[PDB]
Amino acid sequence: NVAQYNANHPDFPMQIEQLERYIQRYLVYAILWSLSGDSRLKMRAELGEYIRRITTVPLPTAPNIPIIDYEVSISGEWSPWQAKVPQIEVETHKVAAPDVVVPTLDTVRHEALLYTWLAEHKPLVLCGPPGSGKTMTLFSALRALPDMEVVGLNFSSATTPELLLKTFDHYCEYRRTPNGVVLAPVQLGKWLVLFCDEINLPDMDKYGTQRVISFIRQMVEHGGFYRTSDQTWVKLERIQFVGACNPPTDPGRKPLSHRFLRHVPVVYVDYPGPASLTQIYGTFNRAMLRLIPSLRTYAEPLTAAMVEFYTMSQERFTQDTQPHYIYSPREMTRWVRGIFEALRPLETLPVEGLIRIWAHEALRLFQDRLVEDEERRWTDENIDTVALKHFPNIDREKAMSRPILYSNWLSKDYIPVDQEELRDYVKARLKVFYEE
Amino acid sequence: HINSVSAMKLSPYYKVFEEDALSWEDKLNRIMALFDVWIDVQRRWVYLEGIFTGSADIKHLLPVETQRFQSISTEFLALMKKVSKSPLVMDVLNIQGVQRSLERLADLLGKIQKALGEYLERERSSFPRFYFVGDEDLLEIIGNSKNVAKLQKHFKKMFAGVSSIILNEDNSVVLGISSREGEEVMFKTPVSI
Amino acid sequence: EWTDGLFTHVLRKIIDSVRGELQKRQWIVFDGDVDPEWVENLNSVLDDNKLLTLPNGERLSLPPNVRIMFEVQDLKYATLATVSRCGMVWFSEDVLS
Amino acid sequence: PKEWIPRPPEKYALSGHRSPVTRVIFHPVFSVMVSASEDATIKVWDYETGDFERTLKGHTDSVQDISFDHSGKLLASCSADMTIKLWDFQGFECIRTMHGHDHNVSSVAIMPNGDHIVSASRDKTIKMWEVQTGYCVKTFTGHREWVRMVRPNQDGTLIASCSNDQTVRVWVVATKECKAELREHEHVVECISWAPESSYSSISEATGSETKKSGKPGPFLLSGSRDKTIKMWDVSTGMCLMTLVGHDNWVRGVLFHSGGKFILSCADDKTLRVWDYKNKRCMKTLNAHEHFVTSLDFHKTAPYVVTGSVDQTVKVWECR
Amino acid sequence: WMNGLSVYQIKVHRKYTGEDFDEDLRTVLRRSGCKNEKIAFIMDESNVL
Ligand SMILES: Nc1ncnc2c1ncn2[C@@H]1O[C@H](COP(=O)(O)OP(=O)(O)O)[C@@H](O)[C@H]1O
Repeated sequence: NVAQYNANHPDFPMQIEQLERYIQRYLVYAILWSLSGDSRLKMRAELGEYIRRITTVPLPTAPNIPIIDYEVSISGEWSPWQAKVPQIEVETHKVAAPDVVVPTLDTVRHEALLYTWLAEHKPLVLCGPPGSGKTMTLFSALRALPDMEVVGLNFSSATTPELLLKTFDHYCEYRRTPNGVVLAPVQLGKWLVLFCDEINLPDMDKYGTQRVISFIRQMVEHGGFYRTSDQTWVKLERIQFVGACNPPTDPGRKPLSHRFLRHVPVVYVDYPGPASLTQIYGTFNRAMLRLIPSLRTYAEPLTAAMVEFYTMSQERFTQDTQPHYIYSPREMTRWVRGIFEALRPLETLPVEGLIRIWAHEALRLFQDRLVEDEERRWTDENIDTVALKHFPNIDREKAMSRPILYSNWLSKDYIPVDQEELRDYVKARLKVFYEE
Repeated sequence: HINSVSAMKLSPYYKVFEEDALSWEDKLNRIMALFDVWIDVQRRWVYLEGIFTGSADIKHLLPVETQRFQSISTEFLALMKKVSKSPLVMDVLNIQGVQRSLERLADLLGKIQKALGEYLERERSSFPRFYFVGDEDLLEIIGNSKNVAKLQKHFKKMFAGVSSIILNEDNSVVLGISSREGEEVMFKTPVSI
Repeated sequence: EWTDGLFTHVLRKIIDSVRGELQKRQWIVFDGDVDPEWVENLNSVLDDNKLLTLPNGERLSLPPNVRIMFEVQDLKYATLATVSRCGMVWFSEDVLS
Repeated sequence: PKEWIPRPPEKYALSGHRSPVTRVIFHPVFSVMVSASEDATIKVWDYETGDFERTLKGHTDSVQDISFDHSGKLLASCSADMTIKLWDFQGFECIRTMHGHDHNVSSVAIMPNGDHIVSASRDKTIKMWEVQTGYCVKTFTGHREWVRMVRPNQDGTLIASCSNDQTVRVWVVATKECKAELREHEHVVECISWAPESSYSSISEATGSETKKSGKPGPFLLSGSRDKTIKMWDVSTGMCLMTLVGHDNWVRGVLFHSGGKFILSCADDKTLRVWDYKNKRCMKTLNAHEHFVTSLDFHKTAPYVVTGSVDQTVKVWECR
Repeated sequence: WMNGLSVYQIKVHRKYTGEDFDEDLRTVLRRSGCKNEKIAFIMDESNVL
């Protein structure tokens, strides 16, 4: 970064006192992130306050907010991360697109840390609960590097190095050099990034080892791997690895070996929490409720309702009851996308209709997964009471009903459908379908 | 140069300069092949560009053909801009992928030239004497309509004793009719091209 | 659509002269037997017209530097319309010793 | 004139059938019409009076399409019993039963020349028949799925087809095949129809097109959408000139007006739609039946539109 | 059938090795990507061997 400043300012070089004041602050920042990047907010705040209380380095005059909230600017002074990104107004067209990322404190902070670790072509591992945002963060921090090309890889229980070998056979080529055999991507001048998505899940042996993890550790440390066809050492030229993984205390995951974990920095991405979630999806809701200008004022209560019901359901149904009871911001993103898809062709809808769409999407996201009738009844009752809590003086009977169904079969758009009419239509379509 | 290299290859002290001779011969053969393809593809593209720019209302009858040739013409424009920015013979010889790119361009332009029979028949219906001209020659005549440089080698097919025509310095007014033995007739009044 | 043959392709190449075949002395030699199946196609070329006519209506005037040659063994199947159009050089069996 | 449109309510609600009505067509010269249903019968109705005239038994399974010739003296019917029958409409008796298909024959028509019959069946083949002898002379292949309908053009030189193959395929009858393959429908293609001669000017000035300058403006197809759309095509490899979105369910039948100024359409939404295709919108909506509407036809001279439906009723609409 | 997808079932039997599943997957991928054919790939738990 100092060399970049020197190249960008040829007439004014990098002064010594500015270099000192920049490098001391960057040392404090890098110690903080390197030593508490894989811990919770409370623990990184504890490490920050310990460093502030023991070590005499100039620090920001922050009474409450932690030191990790700050950024060491290139001019040599602390700058807050929150002032970097303001409120953004995403367009109505891409309201829940797979590539849109509304900036947040944790998002920008993790993107900067990822860029720092990825510029040196160092392997890393992204850890956190499922759906926390450990692929959007990598892809957003890696879209700023045109040199990098992602290759997706999904590890399983029965993953063996032949997955990596098949990926290398597809995306790279083997060439013979006087120094030996090297392996490089076919795209000249480009770096290949292998994104292993479930890096714990390769099945641990009877003797506490994983073949894939040992293979990746050998490639990361020794710089290459033996080719089992001719027993010839094969070097890598432009290849790095990035891992994503759930925490090792999850039911299917196993702890990585210390020899592998020596090389890969680990950063812990957590669920955004309520205060971040309300903004991070109220932006989407405000963008979405521009198709219908009469529903513009029903954005903050709608976002609060989605956040509150998602929090309630996540607290109620957990991993210990059933293996599939995982609720993440993926559910909120699909919620926003479903409401947007049901609102796009209409362009005229009352608040009762909006609440009906919201409740139908809530059902289809949080009730189709469940197993027990008690859980299904709990979700129905709590959808009703959350909607009544966040939307007073509304037509409860006109916005809620026992069937509550939506379809585009009897209508060109995606509008609610009467159960009897749907049954008659399905009977006629089955009459056609028997003969076809 | 190739003849001289082959002559000194045989006799008498070629053994000491052998590797240099092979390198020279290989680069000469490579530039010969590249420019042998290049002359044909440029000769095709000049009249294809002429017919697809000077003549209008072709997109309303062959939309996919016009779009395909527009993309191929933009690609050829970019490649020739690169060649213009690198006017060295060694540089154009060692441009990465030049041989396969030019081969593919020749194949695509050949396909575009092949898929023009109905339009050529319409043009032949438009001018009666074009019925005695082949498809490729008619394509060259239509594409080089503004040039009036390659019509002298095609007028003898259309007409009886009109081997060529005489023109002014501006090459935009016909002055008379020329035969193949030098006998010429002067027009009473010229034609406003 | 017309697909050229060997003789038509060679003659069209010489007529086009993309690489300059017109300046050189070009000779077309037919090294085979002569029958009215394919030589009555060439009788217009060997005629005073110096012209080759195709079913398209495309005509290829023979350039002055090109000589149409035949290396034949006998003419027991050629007709008068073929023999009368060409100059004979009778290479007797005693020419080669 | 060239402007009459069907208006509610219907003139007569003829309800003599026993099973869903499949196809309904008019007569070329007489004031009568026929209708095909799924009970293996072809009832003949006087639409001017509104009384059932006579029936035509003979088919073993559900008859799926019917078509008159230019003279009006022949009726060609195809059924799900894999046979095609030619009816002498002067004496109302079957002339010949013409086997040859391997599955349910879906549609037939009589070419404007008058001595050839087209077909379309679930074995993905289209066959040409001889009216005089009954032999098969030409079979068309290329469709990958069930072919649903076949319609020769105005002069009999071109044949269009629609299929479960998701495509519309049009070809010349005589020697060449697959003139165009049209692939802009995202679901099954159901009902095609050509454009009449007195529609080319309105089509040219309605869609994006220059002031002709090419000659022979080219034939125009129509729709065939199980994805609730309407699509008209062009000459050569074919482009979609317009798409008339605004429909509600699976489109089952499409037509032009007699004057060529309108598009008539019926579908499973129990609705007959009148499209003002010059502005790409439906300017009139008719709640036709109490169930799915399977077919419609438009009279060339008289002001009458007739629709058949799964309601086992055939309704005739007078135009004002 | 209502949505226009083409149903594909692998039709498993005995001695159904991994090469046969690879071939079925190849045919499904070819039809779905090369020929723009919407396919509903229905697979059972008993089909996993
Ligand atoms: N700004 C945002 N912050 C947090 N989550 C988001 C945001 N935008 C979208 N999401 C959702 O969060 C989910 C994170 O999933 P992904 O990126 O695959 O990470 P993981 O691998 O942890 O699931 C995405 O599916 C996306 O729908």
